[PDB]
Amino acid sequence: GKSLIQQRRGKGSPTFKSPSHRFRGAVKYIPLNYTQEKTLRGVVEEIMHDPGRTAPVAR
Amino acid sequence: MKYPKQIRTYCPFCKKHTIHKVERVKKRPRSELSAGQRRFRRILKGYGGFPRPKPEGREKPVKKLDLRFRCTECGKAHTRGRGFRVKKFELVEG
RNA sequence: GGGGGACCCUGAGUACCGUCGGUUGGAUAUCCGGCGGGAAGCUGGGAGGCAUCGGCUCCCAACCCUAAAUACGUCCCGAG
RNA sequence: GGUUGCACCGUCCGUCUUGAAACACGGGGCAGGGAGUUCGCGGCCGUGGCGAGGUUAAGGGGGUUAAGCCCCGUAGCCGC
RNA sequence: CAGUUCGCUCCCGUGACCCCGGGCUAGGGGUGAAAGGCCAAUCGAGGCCGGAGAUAGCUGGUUCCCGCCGAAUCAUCCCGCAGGAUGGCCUCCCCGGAGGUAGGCGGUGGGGUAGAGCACUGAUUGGAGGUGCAGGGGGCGAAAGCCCCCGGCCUCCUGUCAAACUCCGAACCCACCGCCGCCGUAGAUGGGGGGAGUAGGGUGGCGGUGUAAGCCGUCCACCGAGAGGGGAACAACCCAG
RNA sequence: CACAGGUCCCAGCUAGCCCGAAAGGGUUUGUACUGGGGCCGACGCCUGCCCAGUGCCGGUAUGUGAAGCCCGGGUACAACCGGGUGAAGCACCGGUAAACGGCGGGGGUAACUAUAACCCUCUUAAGGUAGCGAAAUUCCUUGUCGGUUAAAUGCCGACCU
RNA sequence: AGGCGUCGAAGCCCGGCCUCCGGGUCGGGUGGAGCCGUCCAUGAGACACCGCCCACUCCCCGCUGUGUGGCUAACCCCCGAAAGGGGGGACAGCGGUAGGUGGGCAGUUUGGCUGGGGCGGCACGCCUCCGAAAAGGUAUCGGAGGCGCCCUAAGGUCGGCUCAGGCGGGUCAGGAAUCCGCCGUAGAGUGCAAGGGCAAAAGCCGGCCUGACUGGACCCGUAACAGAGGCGGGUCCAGCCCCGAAAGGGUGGCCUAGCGAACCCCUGUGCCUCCCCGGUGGGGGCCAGGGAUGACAGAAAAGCUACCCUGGGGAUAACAGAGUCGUCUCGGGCGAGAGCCCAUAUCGACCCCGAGGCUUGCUACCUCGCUGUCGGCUCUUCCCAUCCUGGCCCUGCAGCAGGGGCCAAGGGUGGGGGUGUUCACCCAUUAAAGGGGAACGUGAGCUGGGUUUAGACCGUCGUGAGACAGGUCGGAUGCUA
Ligand SMILES: [Zn+2]
Repeated sequence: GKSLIQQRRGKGSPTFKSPSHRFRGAVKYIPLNYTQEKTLRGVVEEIMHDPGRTAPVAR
Repeated sequence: MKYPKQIRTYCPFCKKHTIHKVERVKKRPRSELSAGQRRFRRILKGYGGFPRPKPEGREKPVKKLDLRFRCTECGKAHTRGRGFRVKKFELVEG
């Protein structure tokens, strides 16, 4: 027999690879060493639309 | 068929007619120390398909009688001719 | 260069055992590898085609090197 | 000897097939090329040597332009 | 013009639109708005070289001349039925040394086919006699049983049968013996060794089967493997090898 | 074929599904309004019964159940024999059908004629509900009736065997 | 049969205790000297004493595991260049081994005969009768049947007896219970099919037995002639026995069916053997018996292909030709009759004999290294068993018409509706609107609607791939003579 779509997705071909170059970047917290025992204040500069996130992003 | 439990017949060891008791051979399982079983176990190991035929449901409707007659004077057993096929075998005191 | 000694030394996850896979004519008696165990060590140890006990015979592993007789012809001489 | 006429006779070649002129298959012409070979084991026959014995293998010596030629070689194999 | 082109006609033509340059996904793998479509004129597993001169019981081919002899398609076994093996039939060589028998006559035995027949087994038309015979139909009687018809069962007469019937029974065939004939010491009968081919047969007479054609066996005469002379041409028919 | 829409399944992240010999990796610069896996297929009205079978999921008191381990016999040692422990899986029990599928068959009636289901007997897990029906599904078949034609194996409407 | 007793005992009281609360064990104390059978009962007797146990349970020590809870220090996961911090945690991961699940992925198998193949059946292993042709042999998916067992007696022997059916006579008693007489060639029985054989028996009734045994030889059949593994059968020698007075018989069933190689394994028995020698455990070998291959002279084993491919086959089907004519079309012989009488104006039962090759079937003779199908259009030609036109005969022929038949093939035999249709049905005309042959004439003349590939839908069948001589939409027609 021939392969399934799920089987072919696991090989990482460009047909199934996520286009992670047109996105705004990963959304992760600042490293925990800054946050532990200290409080940091930030200012919101801009709110943008991330192409693939299903949620707006902010700087 | 009904068969006597004891019969007077020739004894090869006593070289005369004596009383013999009739007994049936019991089929023991294969011994693991025999050369054939050793070869079978050796060739079964490792990768590969099954190396021997596998008959399934192969048996005659009725089987021959494998009887041994034991002399009551010397205690040794022998055979009497070839086996015969009867579905019912009843040893009676007749 | 020869005799004697009562002292010392002679290779370890090795030999070997069980099991699994491969390989072999190697068959309960070939060799290699994995896994779990694993000694003696000179008052010592191994082999002798199933395993053990006694005798007898042969030998000293787990370190290393070694020409000649051999295999081939990208080439040469010579020959059919 | 070349061609042609007359009388009578004659339905091509190869092939499978019971059966081919076949409406069964291969067949435009010519020239060259083209198909039971080698080894090992065994059965048998034609001939020749020795003979209760037969025969050497690998190899060695002599000689030679040379691998030809001469002698040795009892391991082994078959037979008794 | 073209190993998918040309003309007329037709459809989309702001969108899931068309096209270009740079890249990635590689063969039991890729890719697929899913047709087993597409992956360089190749796709129900691409191409190139290698294994490799793969294998087949299947198809085709197999090269000079004369001389001698000269088949078979029938039995048993095989996942055997287009193929093999053991035999039968052919050919070549040798040993051994006196018998051999395809034809005929007579004899000693065996047989159950054709024909015929009913004596067994089973069928088969009518009639006559006997038997109440566990039968049925009526009349008939309290009840014990009668009277007939029909039916059944035996004997006889009458008219018919049999591949799975035989009280009988040929032609004919087979076994053995004696003789005639023929073959054989120029070596038969027989024995040993080498090499095969043959396992699709056909026509014709006979038997079973079938509406018939045909199918299946049997007989070994002819074609197969056979010229010449005839049946108008003809495989098989006649003469003839 | 695809499609927007409907519905079902798995997964709280070192997850679920998938590539690979391994190392590592795709989904993933992702986090249930998400990622992955089926089926139906705009829209309107609806989507009935069945878990006995085959699947899947949960449990598993009990039986069976390999190696290993332990006990007895045997072997001056083993091979070998008997027994105990015995996971998963089967056996067993329960849920599950927008999971694969299924949704029958005989007699007589209510004879205010004849003929229908109200009705009584085997029978299964249950006996096809709303719809549609000579249908791209109907063998008999060119079914029967009505319309279309002078003439209809067509087409349309209807009946339901 | 005594043992206990200052080596301190009955009879009194409470406490803890297990417990079928039956009723037993035990610390302390009033207590200061007695307690049980032995005797009989009890299927088995001593709470007389001395011993080992067996049934449940607990606890003290040591060993062993299984599960549970907790910990960090191996190991893992995150942050960070690092330092280090955090989270999980002896789990997970990894390595080895053991069982299950496992078309996700592979290698394979899915037999043969066959009046093509498939379905069916087994003619695929044996026995009897016919076929079968009077020695032997002889085939078909030829005809009629049986076997894959059973019997310790249904086997061996010896003695005695005679069966089935029928007739006549008998208490209940009758068609049929039991008994007497006669006829009675087997018309019965012999385990089971059929054939053969059996009457002082091979049948029936009794006595005694196990020869249904051991070691061997030769021969016949399967399988003629004419080769054979395995198997079956016959004639004997020896041993030990059975029956009988003896002769004589007995190596299963009166004869012909009831069954099976190699390798491996099990059992019996008594010998040989295992690498320098000896002992032990174990193994190997020789002889005998058994476990089965039914496709029965012996593979272990399911399907689709319409996406299909290859080698072939007219050894073999569909279209067409050929043979045949059961069937089909068309006639004939006889005459029961029906026709008011009257068989023959007309119809003609039951039977019997034919012609044609225009329907279908049967065979498998030519053609599978290709002879392109149905229908329609175009075009040519032929037959007569004549539909009309020409000429006649019979009539249950008044005329007009009809029914039946004869000669006659020059000419004609048309247009439309549904359907791919040929055909059949229907419509309006017409003198009539005939049936057939020509490779079911005619695709190097046409068209391509049906059929018969590759796409797709519905219904049914199948677990599935899929299939349907079931419908449905689409689906190529090459040419320089
Ligand atoms: Zn004895």
